[PDB]
Amino acid sequence: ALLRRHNNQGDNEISVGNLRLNVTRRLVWLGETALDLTPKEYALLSRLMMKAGSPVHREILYNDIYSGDNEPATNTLEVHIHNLREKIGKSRIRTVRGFGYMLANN
DNA sequence: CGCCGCGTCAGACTCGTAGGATTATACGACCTTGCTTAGGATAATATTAAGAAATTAATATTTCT
Repeated sequence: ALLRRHNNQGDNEISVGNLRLNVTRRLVWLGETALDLTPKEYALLSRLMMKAGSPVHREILYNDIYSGDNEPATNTLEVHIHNLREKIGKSRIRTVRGFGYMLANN
């Protein structure tokens, strides 16, 4: 409840185009079908959709999926975004060099 | 021999300490210089595939216990 009221502005459903995300139920809906999303990809997608339209920093994402203790040594955020874009479509997740990524609303 | 009159130069020491020197001022015209636009060609350079394989972290047996 807390997380939802603060970040998702109180709403239980994020509606961006054909993407619909129930953050409380952990459910992602491409159009009307359901998607099998790994934990990490779910976290990334959650964050991008909550801050709809506005690019999120790379470091914000890196913290958001990676617990302080287990921090890897190589390219992971990029691969996770790649698979998120493969399961969702290259159009949704636009790349903003230097300052992370952005989910397009328009 | 015994002045004698010219410059001449540092004169003890610790604390803080405001205002300070006018006059009267030509136009072009090259020529150069010292800094700014600008316009693409590359060159880094940040990211994206990709896959593949390698753990590796979970899922689901099944065998003990």
